[PDB]
Amino acid sequence: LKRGNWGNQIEFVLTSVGYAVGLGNVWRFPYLCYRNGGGAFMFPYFIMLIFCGIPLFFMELSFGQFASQGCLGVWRISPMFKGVGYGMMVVSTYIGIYYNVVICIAFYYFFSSMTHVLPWAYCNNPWNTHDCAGVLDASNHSLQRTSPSEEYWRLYVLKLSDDIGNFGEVRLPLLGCLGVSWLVVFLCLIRGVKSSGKVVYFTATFPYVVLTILFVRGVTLEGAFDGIMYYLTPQWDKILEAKVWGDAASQIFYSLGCAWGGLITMASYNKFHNNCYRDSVIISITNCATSVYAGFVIFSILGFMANHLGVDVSRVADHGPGLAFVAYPEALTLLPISPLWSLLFFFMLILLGLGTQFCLLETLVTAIVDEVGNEWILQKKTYVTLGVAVAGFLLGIPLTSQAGIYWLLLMDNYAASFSLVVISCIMCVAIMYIYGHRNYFQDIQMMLGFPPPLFFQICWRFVSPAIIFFILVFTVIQYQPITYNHYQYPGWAVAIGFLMALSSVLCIPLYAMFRLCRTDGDTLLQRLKNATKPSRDWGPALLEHRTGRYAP
Ligand SMILES: CN1C[C@@H]2[C@H](C1)[C@@H]2CN(Cc1ccc(F)c(Cl)c1)C(=O)c1cn(C)cn1
Repeated sequence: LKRGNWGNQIEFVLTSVGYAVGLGNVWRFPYLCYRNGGGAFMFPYFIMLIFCGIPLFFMELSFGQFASQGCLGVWRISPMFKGVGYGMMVVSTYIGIYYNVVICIAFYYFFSSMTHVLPWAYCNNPWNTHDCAGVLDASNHSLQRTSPSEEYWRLYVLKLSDDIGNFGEVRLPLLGCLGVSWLVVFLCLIRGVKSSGKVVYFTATFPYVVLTILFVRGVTLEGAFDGIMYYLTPQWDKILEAKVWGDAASQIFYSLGCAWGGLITMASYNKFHNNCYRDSVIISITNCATSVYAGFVIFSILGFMANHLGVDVSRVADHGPGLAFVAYPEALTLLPISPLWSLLFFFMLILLGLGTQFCLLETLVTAIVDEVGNEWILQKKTYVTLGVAVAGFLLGIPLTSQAGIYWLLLMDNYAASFSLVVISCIMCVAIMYIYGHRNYFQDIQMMLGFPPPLFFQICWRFVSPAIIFFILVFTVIQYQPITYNHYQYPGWAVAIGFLMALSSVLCIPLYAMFRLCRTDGDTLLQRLKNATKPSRDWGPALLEHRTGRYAP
C-alpha cells in the first residue's frame, strides 16, 4: 500500500532508460560492430532485438508490473523456483560490487581533468619510461607502440602487478573515489523525497546532451571522414558465419540488462493499469539508438586520431577500458581546448554508470525489504540502504588494490556471463511452460486491457526460448581462458571465477531442499505437483482488482 508509486510514467521511462543504457553501449558495441564484419552487423543486431530483446523485455516488465512485488516476490507463482530470484540477487550483488569501481576509476579521471594542462599528454613526468613516444611529443607492440595514456594508466592510476596474489598497499586515490561514489549513490537513494525519481531526470537526460556536443565537435572539419566508412561499410559477406549471430545475440541480451533484477524492481513500482507494451518497445529503441550514436561519436574522433598518426583506424581500437581510459583520452588531448571535452566525456561516463548503480541498489534494497516486510522494516528503508551501501563499499576495497583490474575483469567475464543466461532460460521456461502460457496470456490481458499482440505470443512460446538455448549453446562451445592484454590467468583465477559463477548457477537447484518432507514430500509426483502450484497469495497486490477469477 505505502510502498509508493512513480506518479508520473515519464519518471519510470527515464529511470528504465537510464538503467538500460550502461557503459557497454560506449565501449563494447562500437568495437564489436567494427570487428564483427562491418556496417552490415546492424542487420543481425536489430533482427535479434525484434526476436530476442523486445519479447524478453516485455516479459520482464509485465511480470514486474502485474506482480507488484520485488525480485523475490515475482516468484510466488511456483514456490519452488523462488531460488531463481535468490540467484537474481546474487548476480545483482556481484555487478553492484564491480560496477561502482569502474565509476570510481572514472571519478579519478574527472578531478584529474580539471587542471590546465592534461597530465596524460606530455612525456616530461617522473613516472614515464623510455617507451613514451606519443603523438603530442613535440618537445614492445610493434617497435615502441606504448602511448603516454597507457603509461599513465598502468603506472599512476594503478600500479599494475605481475601475478594475481601480489596485493600491495591499496590505492588511496581509488579508495577515496570509491567512497565518494558510494556516498553519492546513497545520498541520492535516500527516498526522503523520492526513490531517485526526480534526480533520474538529469542523470538520464544529460548523457544525451553530452553525446550530442561530442558528435558536433567530432564531425567538424578534422579529417574524420575515413572514420565512419570503417563503421558504415557494407561488409555483407560476414553474416553467414554463426559467430557474428551469436555475438549479436549476446550483445542484445547483456546490453539490455535482462534477468538480473533490474527491470522487475522498477516495473513493480508501476501503477497496475500501465501500457507496458508501449513502455518496452520505446526503451529498447532508445537503447539501440544510443548504441548507434555511440558507434559514431567515438569513431569520428578515432578516425581523426588515425589521420593525425598516419595509420589506419584498425591500429587504434579497443573493446573495454582500453577504449574508455587510454584510447579516447589520448585522442581528446589533441583538440585545441582538451580539458573541456575530456571533462564532458568523463562526466557522461559517471552519469551513465550512476544510471545503472541506482537501479542495482534499489533492486537489492527492495528485495531485502519485501522479504521481511512488516510495518517495522518499511519505516527504516533508508537505514537498510545505508547498511547495504556500507557493505558494498567495504567489500569493494580489494578491487582498488595493486591487482584490482585483474579481479575486475575476472568478475566481469565470469561472474555474470553464464549465470545470466541460465537464469533467463529457467525463468522463461517456468513462466510459460510450468505455470502455463494461456494463464499468463489472460493475466496480461487482464492488466493491459487488450490481448497481447499476435506476434508476441508466438515469439514468447517458440522464438525466445529457442534463442536463449542457442546463446547458451554458443557460449558453451565458444570459450577461451580469460586473458588480459598479455597474461594467462593461472588456476588461482579460473577456478575462483568458476566458483563465483557456480555460486549463482547452483543457487537455483539448492532451493530444492527447502521443500521438506512436510509438504507431502514422499510420493515424488505429488511433491512435484505441490510446491509449484500458485498459492492463495499470487495475483495482483491490491484489492478491487481481483475481478472475480482471483479470490472471489
Ligand atoms: C558481461 N557483462 C556483464 C554485465 C554486462 C556484460 C553488464 C555490465 N556492463 C558492461 C561492463 C561494466 C563494467 C566493466 F568493468 C566491463 Cl568490462 C563491462 C554494462 O554495460 C551494463 C549493462 N547494463 C544493462 C547496465 N550496465
